[PDB]
Amino acid sequence: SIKSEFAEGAAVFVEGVAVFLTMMAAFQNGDKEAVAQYLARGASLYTRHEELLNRLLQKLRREGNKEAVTLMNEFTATFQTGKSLANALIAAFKNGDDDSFESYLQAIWKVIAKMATILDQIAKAI
Repeated sequence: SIKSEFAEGAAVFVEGVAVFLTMMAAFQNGDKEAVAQYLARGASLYTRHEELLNRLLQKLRREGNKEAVTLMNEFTATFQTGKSLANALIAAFKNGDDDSFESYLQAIWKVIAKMATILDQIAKAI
């Protein structure tokens, strides 16, 4: 259903945020191996999340839920362009570039806060 698939996608989001937080703390501790592992885990969450968001967006469009479709457009535009920041974070990791890595952590955290706010709004529109 729209409600159950929304909730499952929210759960993947929550997992993504949990991995992100552990990757930030691993960075602060200098733990190259843990960062590498969490980067890899975050990327497999992208594939699953994208499948869930696309199907839900289809389903909302087809029900004609204008408010929810508008909000999901905001969420999915943010998700898709956010991939560029994630790729830049990976690039910085391969470059052993701590300054850039830290700065893209900050940027991705802001994207996550914006996504969390939109998700709260979508919950109330379905």
